[PDB]
Amino acid sequence: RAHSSHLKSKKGQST
Amino acid sequence: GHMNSFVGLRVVAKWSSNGYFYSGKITRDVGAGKYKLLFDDGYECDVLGKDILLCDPIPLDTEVTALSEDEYFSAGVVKGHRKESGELYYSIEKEGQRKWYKRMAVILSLEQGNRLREQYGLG
Repeated sequence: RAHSSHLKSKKGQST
Repeated sequence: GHMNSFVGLRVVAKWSSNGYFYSGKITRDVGAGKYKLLFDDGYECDVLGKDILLCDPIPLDTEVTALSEDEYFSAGVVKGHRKESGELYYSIEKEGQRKWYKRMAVILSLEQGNRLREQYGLG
């Protein structure tokens, strides 16, 4: 296991 | 140890699919100017020297993306520095508040990172 997706700028992640 | 040719250095690098410049550690010179980068979030892809910034402690007054490591995304400006747990931190003034984020949470959107690629670019 690891932490979450962080940011992957290839798509939006709608904060 | 003190210095080595690329492999081992903490740097910032472009993630593929026209991504932002994320913090990472050079793992091996893949070849032809590609170096593989262990991004600080644990990910591993290859990146060309043109697209790696190796002398990039984020300057104060640089605009940056702040990234709560779970994913929350916003942008702001460096207006301070800290060292804690033997790791590097930045007071990002973000939404009119001074907020501590760490190197891998202080990333450079490609347009911002371009302003440093001209100097810190390996290639």
